[PDB]
This record gives sequence, C-alpha cells and structure tokens, in this order.
Amino acid sequence: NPKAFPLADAALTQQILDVVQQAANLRQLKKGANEATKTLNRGISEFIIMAADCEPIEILLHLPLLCEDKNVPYVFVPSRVALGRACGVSRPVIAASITTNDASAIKTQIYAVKDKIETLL
Amino acid sequence: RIHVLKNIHRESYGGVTQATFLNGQPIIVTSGGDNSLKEYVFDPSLSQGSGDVVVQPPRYLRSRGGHSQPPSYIAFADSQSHFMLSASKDRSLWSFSLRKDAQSQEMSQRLHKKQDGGRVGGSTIKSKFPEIVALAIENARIGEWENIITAHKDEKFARTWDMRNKRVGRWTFDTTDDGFVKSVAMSQ
Amino acid sequence: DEEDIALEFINGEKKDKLVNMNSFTSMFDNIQNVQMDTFFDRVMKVLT
Amino acid sequence: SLAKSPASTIQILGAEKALFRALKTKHDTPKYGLLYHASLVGQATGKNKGKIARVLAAKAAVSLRYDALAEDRDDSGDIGLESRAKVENRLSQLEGRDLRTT
Amino acid sequence: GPYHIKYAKNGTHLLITGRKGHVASMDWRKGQLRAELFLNETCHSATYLQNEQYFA
Amino acid sequence: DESDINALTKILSTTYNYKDTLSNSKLLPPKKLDIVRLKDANASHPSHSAIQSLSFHPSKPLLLTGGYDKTLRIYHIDGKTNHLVTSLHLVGSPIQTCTFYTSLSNQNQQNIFTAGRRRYMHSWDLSLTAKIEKFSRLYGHESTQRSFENFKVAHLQNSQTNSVHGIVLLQGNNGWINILHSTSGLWLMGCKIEGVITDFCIDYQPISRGKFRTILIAVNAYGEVWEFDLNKNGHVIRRWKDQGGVGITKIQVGGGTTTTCPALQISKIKQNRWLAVGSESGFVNLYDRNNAMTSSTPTPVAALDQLTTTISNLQFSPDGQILCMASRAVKDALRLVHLPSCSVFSNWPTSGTPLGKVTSVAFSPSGGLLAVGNEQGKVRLWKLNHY
Amino acid sequence: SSLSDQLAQVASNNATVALDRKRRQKLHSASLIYNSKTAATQDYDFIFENASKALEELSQIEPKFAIFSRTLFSESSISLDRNVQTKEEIKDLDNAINAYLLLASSKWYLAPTLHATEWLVRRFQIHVKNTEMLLLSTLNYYQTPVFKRILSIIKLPPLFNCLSNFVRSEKPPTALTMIKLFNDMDFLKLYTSYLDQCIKHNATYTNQLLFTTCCFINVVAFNSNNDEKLNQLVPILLEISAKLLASKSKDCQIAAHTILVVFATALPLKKTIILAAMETILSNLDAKEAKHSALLTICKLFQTLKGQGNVDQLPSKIFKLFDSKFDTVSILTFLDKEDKPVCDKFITSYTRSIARYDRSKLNIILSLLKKIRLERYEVRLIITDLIYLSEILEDKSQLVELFEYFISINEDLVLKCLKSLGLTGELFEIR
Amino acid sequence: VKQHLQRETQLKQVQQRMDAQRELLKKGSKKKIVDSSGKISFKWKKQRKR
Repeated sequence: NPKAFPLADAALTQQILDVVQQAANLRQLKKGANEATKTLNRGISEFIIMAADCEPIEILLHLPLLCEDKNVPYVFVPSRVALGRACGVSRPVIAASITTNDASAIKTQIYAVKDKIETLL
Repeated sequence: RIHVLKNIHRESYGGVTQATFLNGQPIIVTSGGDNSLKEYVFDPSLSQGSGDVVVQPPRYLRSRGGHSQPPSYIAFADSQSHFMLSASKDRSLWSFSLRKDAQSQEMSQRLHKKQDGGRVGGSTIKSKFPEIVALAIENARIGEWENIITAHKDEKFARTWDMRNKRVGRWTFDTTDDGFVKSVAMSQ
Repeated sequence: DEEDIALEFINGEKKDKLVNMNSFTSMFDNIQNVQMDTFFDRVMKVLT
Repeated sequence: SLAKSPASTIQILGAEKALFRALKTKHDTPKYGLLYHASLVGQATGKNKGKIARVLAAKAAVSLRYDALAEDRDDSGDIGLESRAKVENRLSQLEGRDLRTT
Repeated sequence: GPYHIKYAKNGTHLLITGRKGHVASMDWRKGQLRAELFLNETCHSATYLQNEQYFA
Repeated sequence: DESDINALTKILSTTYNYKDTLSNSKLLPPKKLDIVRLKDANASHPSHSAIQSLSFHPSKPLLLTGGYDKTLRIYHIDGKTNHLVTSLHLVGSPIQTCTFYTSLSNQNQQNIFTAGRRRYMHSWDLSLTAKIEKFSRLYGHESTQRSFENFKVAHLQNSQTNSVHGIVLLQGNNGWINILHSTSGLWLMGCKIEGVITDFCIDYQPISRGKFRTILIAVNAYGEVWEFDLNKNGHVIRRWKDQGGVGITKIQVGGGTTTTCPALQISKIKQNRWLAVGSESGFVNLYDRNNAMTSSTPTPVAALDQLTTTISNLQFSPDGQILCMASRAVKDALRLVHLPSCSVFSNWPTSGTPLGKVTSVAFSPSGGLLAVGNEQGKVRLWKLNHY
Repeated sequence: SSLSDQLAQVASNNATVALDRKRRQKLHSASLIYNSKTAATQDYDFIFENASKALEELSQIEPKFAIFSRTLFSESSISLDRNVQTKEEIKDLDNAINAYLLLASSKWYLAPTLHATEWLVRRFQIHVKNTEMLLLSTLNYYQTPVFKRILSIIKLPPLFNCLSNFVRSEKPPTALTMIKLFNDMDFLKLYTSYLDQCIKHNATYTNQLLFTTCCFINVVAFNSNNDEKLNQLVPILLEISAKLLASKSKDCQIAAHTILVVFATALPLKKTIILAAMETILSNLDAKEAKHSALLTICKLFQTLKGQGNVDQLPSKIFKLFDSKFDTVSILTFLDKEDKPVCDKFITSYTRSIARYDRSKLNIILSLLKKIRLERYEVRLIITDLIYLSEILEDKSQLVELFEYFISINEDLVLKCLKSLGLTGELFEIR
Repeated sequence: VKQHLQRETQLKQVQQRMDAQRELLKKGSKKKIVDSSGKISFKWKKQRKR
C-alpha cells in the first residue's frame, strides 16, 4: 500500500517481530489498534507497529496522527498475519504497541529496535 | 423396515435359532444356540395421533442365560450349598443357584475407580478378562471387602471379586517376578 | 505399475468443503419468502 | 477528533458523568452512552445490547476513521454497509442462543 | 388388601379402602384425588357423610 | 391391499449398510480415523534417554531409534513382539538424527547415518563386530559447520552419466547447507540462504526415463524460502515467501518421495505434492505444489492452528494423505491432519492416548504405521487400518 | 404403578370433558383471538357466526373450504359435541380436522384463517385433541405471533418436548430450538408422515418446503460427526427425498435435490444408492428450475463418490434416460459457464458411457473435454476405452481427431496406455 | 507543577504494579524469575492463545 510510510525491509522487520515475540512473552505489548491508541493517549508506549496489509488502511492511519504529536516512533510491517503470529494470538493483528518499562529484561532490545526505527523516522 | 436388533445372539453358535411373538402381545421371545433365551418388548408409540408410522424400536425385557462355552472352573460360594461360582472359556464368571434358577447371575466385570486418581489403561473396546485358570473364595469377611481371588490364563496378575456385590474388586495382585499366576489361595 | 496408477488416483483428489455443525445455521434468517431455487444455490454456495 | 478516539470511547461517549463517577468511586461503568439509540441496539434485548453496543462501537470506529481519513472515498456506503452486515449477523448469532435448556 | 368400594350419593367421588391400610378419596372421573392416607391398621369399610368433604 | 421412480425406495429397502464397504475406498475418509494401538516398539529394550530421532527402514521391518544416551537401537517391528535386532552404543557421541540410507543403484548398501552435537558424523554399514566409519572433514569448510546435528540424506544424479549417489546435507551456521558425498565424504557443493537457516527438505522431480533432479528447499527463520537446483551446481531456481509465519522451525514436503518415504527404484521417484511450513506459534501453512510452484508469493491452501506451541515435527504419510504435526514443548501435542481436505481428525488422539511429550515421529513406508517417541524414552506404535 | 399415576392417566383421558363450571371456564377461556375474560363469556353461536363469515372469506380466497362449510362448519356442528360419539365418528371428524389443517396450513398469514380455526379450537378442542397435526401444520410460522398464540393455549405433545420452555413466553422459539426439535428420530418419522400426507393431498407450499429443507439439512449438519446417527438417519431422509421427487411440484423437487446434495456430501453413500437416486431424480423431471438443480445435484452426487468404480460408464438404461432428459447442447452449455462447477467424475462417466453406448457423438465429447479439464486417471480411462473402441470398430476421423487431441495434450500418457496395452507404431498403422 | 509531577510518577508506578498483578492472575503457564537483587518478575511460556 502506497500510503503506509516507513515500511520496514526484511532484516528490520525480522528483528521488529523478534522483539514483538519476546515482549509478548514478557506481557509487555498491547495488541490491537484500539489498545495501541489507548497507550498512545496515556503515553506508555515505546513504539507502534502497524500492518500495511489491512484492506482499509484508513482504520490504521490515524494513530500516526497522534504518534507525531507525542513523538513516539512508529513503523509498518507488511503482514498482519505475521504480526498476529508474532504477538502470539490466533487472529491477525493490525497494530501493536510495545509498552514502557524500566526493569524490563528486553529493554536493550526494545531500545535498539526503536533507534533503528527512528533512523527512518 | 421398523428396526434391526443386531448381534442378538452369537453367529458362531447358530444365530437366532427360534424367535416367536407371544400372540396378542407385543413381546417376542428369542433363543439362540449360545445358551440364552431373551424377551424383547414393543413399547406403545410415542406420537399420540399417528402411532402406526412412529413405531418405537423393540427394547429388552427379561432374559435367562448361562455359559456359552463349557465351564473351566467351579467352586462353591458358601457352606449352605446355595450358590456356586463358575468360570468358563467364554470368559465369564457366573454365580449359579442350586436352589432356584432365577437367582443365577453373571458376576459383573465393571471396574472400580483407581485409588490415587490416575487413569486406568486397557482398550476402549471393552472385552472380557482372559479365561479363568483358578479361583479361591473365602466368605469369612463377606460384604466387608474383596472376597474371591481369581487367576486368569496367561496373565501375570490375579484379580479380586466381591460375591456380595457380585462384581469385580479394586485389587489385582501382581506376582512381581514376571511369571504367570499358577495358583491362588486365601486364608480363612 | 499399479502402485503408480494408485498414486495418480489418490493424487487426483481435490479439496472439498465438509459439513460442520454450523455450516447451515444461518439460513433460517433468509428462508423468508425467497424462492426454493435461490435456496438451492445458497446451499450449494455453502457446499462449495 | 472523533476518528482518533478508541472504540471503547465511542461506546461510552455519551455517558461521561456516570462513567467518571463510576471510576472515581470503584463502581461498575455504564455500557451504552450515546450509542444506545442506534437501531441495532434497539433490536438487541438483554445483556447482549451491552455486547452489541461494544461490537457496534468497534465497527463504528472502523467506519468513522475510514470516513475521516480516506482520500479516495466514494460517498457510497460500502465500508459502513459491510460493517453493518458484520454487526447484523453477529446480532443474529447472539440472539439465536438462549440461556434456557431445551 | 381387597378394596371395599364406595361412591358418593351423586357419582362424583369414589372412596376406596384397602384391607391393609390404604384409604383413598378421589374424584374418579377427573383425575383428582383429595385424600390418600395409609392408616397402617386393618381398615374394613368407609362411607362419605354428606359430601366428599367428610368420610368415616 | 397389494400383492407383489421407485428406484431409490427399492434400493433403500434392500440395502442395510449405506456406505462404502472395505476396499472400494482407496483413499482416506476425513474426520474419523481408524487406528489401532500395537505393542510399544521399544518396550522390549528400554531407552535411557528421550528418543530424539526415529526412522523406519525403506524395505525391511526395522525401526531405528536413537537419543541423547549415545546409543542407537534397531527393532524388528511387527504387531505382537517388537524385538531388538541389534544395538550399538557410540561412546561420547550423543545422537540427534539417525537415518536409514539405501542407495538407488543396487539397493544393497543399507547404511545408517547418525549424528549429534559433534564435529563428526558416524556411518554404520549394515552387515548383520560392526563396521562404522566417521566423517569428520569438511574439505576446507570447517568454519561454517561446527556441529553435524541437522543433517538429511538424499539421492543425487550425476546428469552426464545416469549414476546416482547419496548426499548428506548438513545445516551450518550462517545460511549454509554443506552437501557432501555419503560414501567418500567429499564436500560436493554448498548453498547459502540469507538469514537464519532453520530447516530444509529435499524434493525430487523426474525429467525423463531414468533421470531426475534434486532440489534443496531451505527456509529462513523469517519465512522466505529458497529452492536450489543441485543436480547441476547448487544454484537457485526459485525464491518465494511464506504467507504469514514469523518464527519458522520446520519445513517438510510430502506426497511423493521424501527423505522419510524413500524410493527404492529410480523410476519410482515421484514429485512431491504438498509442502508444509510449520512455525513457532504452532501455525502450519500448507502449500499445494501442483499450482504453488509458479506464483512466487504463493498462498497456502490452509493454515492449521490446532496445536499452540512450537512445531518440532511435521511428517507426511507416504501416500501423502496425512500430515502429522507434533510439538515437543507440551504433552500430547500431536495431530494428524487429513489432506486435501485440510481437516484435523477429531477422534484421534483422544485425551487418553499415551503420546507423552512427543519428541519424534515416523511413518512406515509400507504398513501404514506410526511410531511416536516421547521424552520418557518410549516409542508407542499405532497401525492405520486403511493400509 | 401408583394411584396418583393412574389418576393422572384418567385425567389425561378426561381432559376435554367439562364436569363442572370451573373446568368449563378454564377450558372455554382458551381462545386464539380473545383473552380469557372475554372468551369465557362468549357463546357457541357468536363464535360460530363470525367463524362462518371468516370461512366465507377464506373460501372466496381459496375455493376448497366450501366442503368444510358443508361438514365441519355447518350448523349441525354447533350442537355436535366431540366426546359423546364413538371412536369411529371420532376418527371421521379427526381426519376432517386433519384435512382442514393441512389445507389451511398455507393460509396462516391472513386473519380469516385465524377466525375460522378459532371455531375448531373452541368447538372441537383441537388444541388438546388434534394437537400434533396443529403443531406440525403451523411449524413454519414459529417467529410469528400466531404460533406464539397456539403455543400459549396448546397442551404440548411428548414428541414436541423442547418447546416446553417457550410456552406462555413472550419470546419466540429460536432456530436452534427448531433444529433441536427436528434432531430426534421419532420426530423425524412423524414429520415425514406429515409430509407424506401433504404430498399426497397436493398441499406442499414453498414456505413449508424452505423451512422443512432448512431443518433437515441442519439435522444432517448436527449429526455430521457421528456415523451411527447418520446411518440411523439415512433411510428417513432419503425416503422423504424419494417421496418429494415422486411428486409434481418443482419446489418440492428441488427441496429434495437440496436434501440429497447435502446428504451425499455429508456422508459417502453407496454407488448403487447414488445411481438409484439419479434415476429417481430423472424419472419425474419436468420443470426448468428443477432441471438446473437436477444437473447440479447429479454432478455433486457423482463427485462425492470414491473408490474403485467411481468413473465407470453409467449403465445403458440410466444413460439413455439422462440423454432423454438432458441432450448434448444442455451439457455443453452448462460446462461453458464461467462460474466453473466441479463436474469431473460425472463428466468422465458421461463420456465413457457415450463411448460404450452411443458411438456416433464423439465430436461432442472432444468439444466438452476441450472445455473442462480432468485428472490423470480420468483421461487415462477415457483413452483406454477409446483404444478399445478403435480395436472393436473401424477408426474414422472422429476417433482420429480425438487421438489428435490426446496427442496435443499429454502424449506421454497416451504412450503409457499404449505401452500398457498395444504399441504406438501398431496403433498408427491401425489409424 | 513539581508536586504534580511527583504525584503523577507515583501514580504511574502504583498502576504499573497493579497492572502486573492483574496480568499475572489471568491464565497461561508462567514461572517466577528472580534477578540479582530480589526484584521478581514472571516469565510466561512461549505458547500462543488458543
């Protein structure tokens, strides 16, 4: 889809979905677009992953509009099916917010992936 | 075609050998070569207006029976000479009455529950125990606990039974040396 | 070569839809005054 | 500003005083809000009007942010109509069940 | 036991007594019984008095 | 009343059974299996470890089990009394994959290749003392192959002579698959995929009378699949992507000759129909290669989701009508999915099947017969009565 | 048994006799129009005269109610009491009531039938005497207040047991309750006898056929996971399919087509049962929508057929019958449809029956197997019997151009069948 | 403004502990992971939701 800005390549999307899988094991992600926007409102999201695969993409491209207000990083991955597999549910997942923590085991991996995200903004 | 009662008697012993309706009655008496005589009854129809088109299938009513194979072991259940335990090659333990043949009853093989709460093994398609080599009944504590101890063909444990309940018991005694049970006894 | 003929016979088998418990539960809503041939093709859409 | 709100907000959107008193003391929040007067919630009956207030707010968030954020939108009711078909057959499948035992 | 029968003087109610103990007053033509009492000593006979409302 | 368009009424009034009888079926009925339990195969001689790999013989009634107790056992299997043929304990070498290889030229070699987390791989030559050899030289390529754990054995044709020979294929560190000769151990070629190599499988396709072609199918962790033609130099012919799937653990083909249903004769080599890519979430995509060799973003015919933890075995029955998903992570995680219908059999396994923690699985090439090895050290054995 | 049980039996026998004023009020307040306080004060003359008005309206809508005005709605029936005549007069008027009910089952959406059967409810007590036929006749209308009304005043039969939580309730019975009602076997035998009387007296209407077919295919769907229940269920629904195919209605014929197609895709039936089913389908095929459904039904019933013997030549009688109902243009056109039905095994059996039984129409089999694509075993059996056709009769241009098609695609396969039987140079010398 | 900031960060921490407890008592397999200090965490089994 053309209007899904920054889209990740294969290596970045592989490490994005790896940190999504370990955040899902640590119960540190909110899966789903409404839960992602709730974490955006409350300011407890590290970065937002979205799927450039939903057949209306306009059900997504509104949380960019309040990501750029709270300067939280956001990124697109090409498959909602693969995002749902990574989040560890049985359904496709359209968006997922990795929530904030300061005692987290995967804090360094979250920070590395979010720096690689904000390089391409 | 109203209904089919399948395997009403054994094919190997002749199938259903004589079946007859008692006349004027919805009950039919069958008998087969497997030493068995059954009755089946037709209940009245479940539809209160149609009836003739909704025919309830025949259900089972009383039956008498014995061993279908010659018995392999024999014991007397008590000192009064009233009941006698009798095991056959068709893998059934009957308790036959010497006083009144209606009191003859097959000892049931419906197993109890496991004592700890684990699962019991065995096949899902339940078959009868291997045919009985030996048995020993001692009704000093009868009704209290297990009462008959029996030993089957080419298997390494001896089952118990309760003559009061007329059913199997909770215990199967192992031999603990990977050998088949050649004899059983029990104290008085 | 009868094993090869049997393998091509089991190889020429196509994926079909099986009946579930609830493959036909949502027909009562639209059996109202539709025609029976429309019901037949609505069933055949479920079967295929 | 309505499109960038989550579907739970669109559910409870009218009932703010009941919501915030039921949050500022630890009570049970409302479930209907301004969306109670939709025709689908009118068709529902029982606790499943709370249930389809929830699914109606979810599909209404979908359709609403499509309408506000689309650029090649056609003013023809397509996304709203497929969302309404989803809500209608969901309402069918939870009005078909019954808590009685037959 | 053997049941001594008795009807009310209009035929609406039936009063049966078993020899053993079973006395039942009933509306035999509806399916309404209004007394079924098991008086475990040997009863012999019964009758209504002026009604189905009292029986001896 | 009466003495003696009615065709249906007459055929119903004569028939008593209404389904296909015994052998006029020839392909499996869905949703209800027919699977009896036999004697547990390693019940005669117990295993001292979790049974890590398991393979039947291509022709003989032999089952080879092997695990981390660094011994490998062969069992003559039948119904009643699965006895132990022979048993070889390799000291200091725990085994992880063990395979019966049998060549296509004379079908008289009968090697067993076995390997674990070591820099060597043993090869026992079956002779009924025991002559085994050890492969420990990557011929210049030792840096990219630090453990011989994940190997697979396959057939390869010279393609200027009609001379076949076995290859073993070792999965190495970077993306590497090191293919080497199964008799001389010479490094033939290597195929590198881009990512974390997780699994691979071998497909064959016939070309003419007596010529076939070997294809290596290797999967990234991310989900992108390379197919290498390796009867020529190991060059890529196709590169596609798994739809969905993010943590990919196991690929398998089936419906023709796999490495686990091997062809005894070179004219009996078949093209595989099905390809299952099983993942870390328990999702198994299923592709139908009668049409999904052209698309380059092919869609699966179904994505199975029935068991919820990491797919560690998935094997196709030799006819290619059952796939067996299995997970070594929780207990009793095994399903047999019927295909082409892509529907899981609902009557087996039940809650009382003693599957255990399923850490290996194997299908018989002829008898229609499952062996399922669990972490307690027990191979349980079942017979599918369709075969 | 006990005395209270035997007295409950005599109460159920004497349910309709009013033995005092209170039972007469409780028994006469059961109306289908009015509430209890009006219905208890009404007379027989009042309800008779407006029921006779409504029967005149119902009779000018549909003129088969005039004989019910002659007997069941006459003025001798004001004084006719039901429980005073013998069993033979009772069975006479109860098949009169059954005739009225299965005639007026279709009319239940218009108030003259409500005001007319009001008099059967209040004079002849058909809500408690003739109650099974009343429920079975108005079963289609279960989302409607008229079925709510008959459930409120009905005394429920023992086969209709699952509606017992929807009597005197404000909510209608649901569709899952209707499938649970139909899921019984004795209820299925009862409903198939009801349909047999409907088909016999020619009263099957399309709303009934839709409801009946929906509940039947939901019964098959519910029992799709236990083969013993499906096998109990086969000679009931295939018998009612035969009795629906043995009538004249196109609607009931395609209702039977729906039942047959769902049942054959639910379980693999026998080959001979499928062939006799297609014989019963073709033996009364007269409509056009019935022809559309019949071709789709025969295609799916041959598709769901496995084993050795799926794609034989269908025999001479059934093939020439299928020819007389469906000629070449119909089969070729239906295959040329862009929706692509799955007609593989049936079309293979059809072309093999042409090659064994027609031997003139081979250009058409070239055109139709040019149209649709088949499998390897299908075209292998086709070219094997074409090889046998070449060896029995002299090989002209139609068989030659068929082998040119089988050379232009998959020539390796026709080489494999010639090498399994014959030779390629010998066959080219043949043709 | 500074004490608004202190109140907000204390409320964030107590809601974070409350949310971890609520997340912990839902379902799934988990183990108690202990660090160097004694700050315990709960690591959940890699198993997706049925």
